[PDB]
Amino acid sequence: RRPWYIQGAASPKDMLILVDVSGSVSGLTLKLIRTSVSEMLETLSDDDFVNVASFNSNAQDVSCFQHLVQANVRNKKVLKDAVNNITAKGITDYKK
Amino acid sequence: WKPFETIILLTIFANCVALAVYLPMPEDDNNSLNLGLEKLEYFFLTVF
Repeated sequence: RRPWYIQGAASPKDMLILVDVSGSVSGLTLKLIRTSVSEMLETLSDDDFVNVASFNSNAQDVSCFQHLVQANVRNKKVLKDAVNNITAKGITDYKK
Repeated sequence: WKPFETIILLTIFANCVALAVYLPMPEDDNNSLNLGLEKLEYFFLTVF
């Protein structure tokens, strides 16, 4: 997980985390998805780009970003603080 | 006076099995099978 390893082990990426926040993921699995996204963002250098969308019968971004951002300290911090606010309700639709 | 005590009973036993395969999901989620049972409930109500 160190910066030097993660940068020497793969070329830069354009990640798009896609959370399923439908009703079925409520309870324990949502508490785990929050920590999982927050530990996944922690493996992104400054040359990688990231955006965290969510979907429950309707897909939308999870923060005030609407596109791919540069995954530096502040952007990662905003995405982390915006993931921890999601709640689970609705029907699952993978196509949207 | 026909075998009517074996059809509505057969339908009640087919309808008490359409309640066991229903799968309840947390806070307003649903899969296909439940959406099909919601239809079949109309058939059962109308037959009764």
